[PDB]
Amino acid sequence: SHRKFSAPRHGSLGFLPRKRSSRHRGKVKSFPKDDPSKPVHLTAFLGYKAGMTHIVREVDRPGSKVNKKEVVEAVTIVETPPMVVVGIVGYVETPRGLRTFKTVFAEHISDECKRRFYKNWHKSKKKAFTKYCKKWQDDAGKRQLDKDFSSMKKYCQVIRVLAHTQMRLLPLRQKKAHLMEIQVNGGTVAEKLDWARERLEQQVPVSQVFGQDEMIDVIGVTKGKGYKGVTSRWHTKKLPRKTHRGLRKVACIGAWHPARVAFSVARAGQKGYHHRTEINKKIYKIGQGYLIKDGKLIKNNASTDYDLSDKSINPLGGFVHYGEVTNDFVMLKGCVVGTKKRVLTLRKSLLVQTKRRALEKIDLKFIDTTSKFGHGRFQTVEEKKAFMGPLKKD
Amino acid sequence: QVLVLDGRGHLLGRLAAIVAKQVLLGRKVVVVRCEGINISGNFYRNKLKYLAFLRKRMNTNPSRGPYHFRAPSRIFWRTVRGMLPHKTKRGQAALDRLKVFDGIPPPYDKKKRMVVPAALKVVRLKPTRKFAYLGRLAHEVGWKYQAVTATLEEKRKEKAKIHYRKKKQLMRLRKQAEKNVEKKISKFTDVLKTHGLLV
Amino acid sequence: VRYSLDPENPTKSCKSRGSNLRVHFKNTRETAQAIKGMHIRKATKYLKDVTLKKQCVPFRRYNGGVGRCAQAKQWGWTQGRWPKKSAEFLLHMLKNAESNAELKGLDVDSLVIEHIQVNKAPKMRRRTYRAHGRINPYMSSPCHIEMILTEKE
RNA sequence: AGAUUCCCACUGUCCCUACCUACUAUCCAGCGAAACCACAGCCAAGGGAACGGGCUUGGCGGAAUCAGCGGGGAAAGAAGA
Ligand SMILES: [Mg+2]
Ligand SMILES: [Mg+2]
Ligand SMILES: [Mg+2]
Ligand SMILES: [Mg+2]
Ligand SMILES: [Mg+2]
Ligand SMILES: [Mg+2]
Ligand SMILES: [Mg+2]
Ligand SMILES: [Mg+2]
Ligand SMILES: [Mg+2]
Ligand SMILES: [Mg+2]
Ligand SMILES: [Mg+2]
Ligand SMILES: [Mg+2]
Ligand SMILES: [Mg+2]
Ligand SMILES: [Mg+2]
Ligand SMILES: [Mg+2]
Repeated sequence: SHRKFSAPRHGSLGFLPRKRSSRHRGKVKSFPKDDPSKPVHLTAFLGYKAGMTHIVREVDRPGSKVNKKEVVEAVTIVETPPMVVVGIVGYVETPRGLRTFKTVFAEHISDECKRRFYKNWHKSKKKAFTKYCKKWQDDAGKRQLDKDFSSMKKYCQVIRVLAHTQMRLLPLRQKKAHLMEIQVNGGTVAEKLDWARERLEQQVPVSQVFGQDEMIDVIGVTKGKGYKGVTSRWHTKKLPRKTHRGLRKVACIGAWHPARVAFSVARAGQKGYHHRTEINKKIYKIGQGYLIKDGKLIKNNASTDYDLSDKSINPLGGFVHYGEVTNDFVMLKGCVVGTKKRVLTLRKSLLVQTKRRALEKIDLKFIDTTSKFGHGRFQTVEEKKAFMGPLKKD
Repeated sequence: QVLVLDGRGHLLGRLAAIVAKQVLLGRKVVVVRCEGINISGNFYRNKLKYLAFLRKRMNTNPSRGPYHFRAPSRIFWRTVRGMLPHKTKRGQAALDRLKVFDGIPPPYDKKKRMVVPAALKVVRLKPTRKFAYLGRLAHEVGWKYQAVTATLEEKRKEKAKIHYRKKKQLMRLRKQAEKNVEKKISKFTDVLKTHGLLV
Repeated sequence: VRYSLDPENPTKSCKSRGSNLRVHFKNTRETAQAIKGMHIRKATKYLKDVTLKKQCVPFRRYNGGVGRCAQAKQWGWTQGRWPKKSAEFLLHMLKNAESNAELKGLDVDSLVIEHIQVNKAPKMRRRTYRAHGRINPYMSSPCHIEMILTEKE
């Protein structure tokens, strides 16, 4: 007969292959649309999650109760060291899709990138791809280079560029680096290629890619949680107490006459470690690293206009499971995808953002230092000393 | 030893009624440009005739369901697979002789293509009726590649205008040396007229 | 006695055979298929690294419910296990065969095993006790073994 | 230790689900069974002893396997009480 009482469906069929993702690093599927109007510029960027903290700002929106009141918000911290360009790669336009055409590397590839291509760096004799780097010092090579580049002048339509991250500047355990392709949008191919030819074997920081409080998208891989059931997975109800063969189940699987089982019934498997793509996270602040000038180091990162203390964005006793921050950082809004020490892929916005809340300009007032590692009750070191006093340990 | 075919102006059932016999009789056929084919009947009836085929998916796991191809090639290959015994080793060893392309690839542009007259819209339709294209149909039903095909079918028409100009340029030179010489080939034509070659 | 497969030249071949051994039959079949073409100083190193869980023995046929291992990715197969008795009771056989390959007066350390064969055996009988006063049998499964070495340089 | 209804105190029965622990299951060394089985195992419609795992017309199909799972096999039990 019919179901007596109506109900909405549990879960979504849009994400149904809930499997362990075949890639750990995030993968950009959809780059933004170019036009020959604007000058050339990159689109995506690659960073590393560290932790979370408060913020306290003022709100400027007319037509609400919160106008001109000091609200608080919750942010993340994403450490973004400068990236290195190690090669270009073109693409052609076909009716069967979009075939790749030609790839041209640089002369002195660092050993951080010589790693990724290997598995067992200790046992290998480190023949680190040194016939191709005979093609940047001999005059039999710069012909085929000038004809490769004139081929990508003529026959190429989209030019992505090969960049790898920089691992010497991180407190992580590993020593291997992440390569990635990033698409350059701009004018014609002649301009785009003469721009990127110059940047070859260089550092590219964040601020020559982004700006401030532009709405961006975050592509990353979920925290993983093992082989969970169907209550923890699809979030259904539990059966009552008087049952016999368990109670965290789903009772009626399918109907009779469809002799199969439908593919939309909630079954038990893997949970987490998936690919996901969040949209419209807004940036509040782009800090700067520990730079040493005139002997000592200057670390007034978190010095706002109103606190104007010299404290940085490292809390007391370091971030948990990450370490300390010496490089720069972006400061997002809301939670993001991925556990700690997880690599994360940023991207500018697909959408023509024109509303009243994505045009709001942002002023901070007070960045917290909450040593989660225990309840916080201080902000920095010396105030804790000028408040407790002298100790027996001294 | 290998046939070629155009796809403009030919019908869909009449072409596949010639081709599913000529394949089984041992003859490699390649049919190029299968987006200029047109279908009998008006447009919106063949679109509701096709979206009532797109609504038919196997219910419990559609990945096992009817693979709805959307290209005009894998539609013409669909409506040949129906005219063949595709369960047996004399069907599966015939479909690997047929080869269908969207647009026209470079291996088959510098070759003279043959044209079937028995399947043309101007012959097999009264001229007061309606016909419907297939390309604009596939674009309306989910084909993403007309903005590439239209310009790759523009760069070869521009290459063949040039090849027709240098075909005319050698032909005029041929008819002027054939005007200068015929003093000395006056005798090698009074032997051809009486055998019927230059009338 | 008369073995199944006749050797090529009994000058170069040493023989051995064990009757009515108490092991399983299937474990011993498979670990007596991984060994067929090796050298004797490799086989006596393998059958120890089977004991100490270094190299594994892949179950190809009798694989019901047998879990997988990573070390069997050498043999290009997923399901392996590390059986102990079936590697002891045909190592004490390669000491019998080596001593008779010395008594006949051949060269020991160039023997290539060419033939090994395991048969079924007469089943023993015990009994066990189930519900409602029923009795189910609890039989074993021993095996026969015979093998032919050969010097192949 | 009988059957019905109402109010006080108390409560994870419930809104609405979470977390910890023990022995199990899971993988390994050892020992090691039975119930059952014509041949075997992907689906829609049609006819048909009027609801097929096989025939017909179509859709389609790629070894060998592990942990789960209860829709089906008009499942197993017992010559319908
Ligand atoms: Mg409903
Ligand atoms: Mg009960
Ligand atoms: Mg804490
Ligand atoms: Mg902590
Ligand atoms: Mg088997
Ligand atoms: Mg018992
Ligand atoms: Mg008893
Ligand atoms: Mg065991
Ligand atoms: Mg019937
Ligand atoms: Mg049946
Ligand atoms: Mg049959
Ligand atoms: Mg069932
Ligand atoms: Mg039943
Ligand atoms: Mg009866
Ligand atoms: Mg009776």
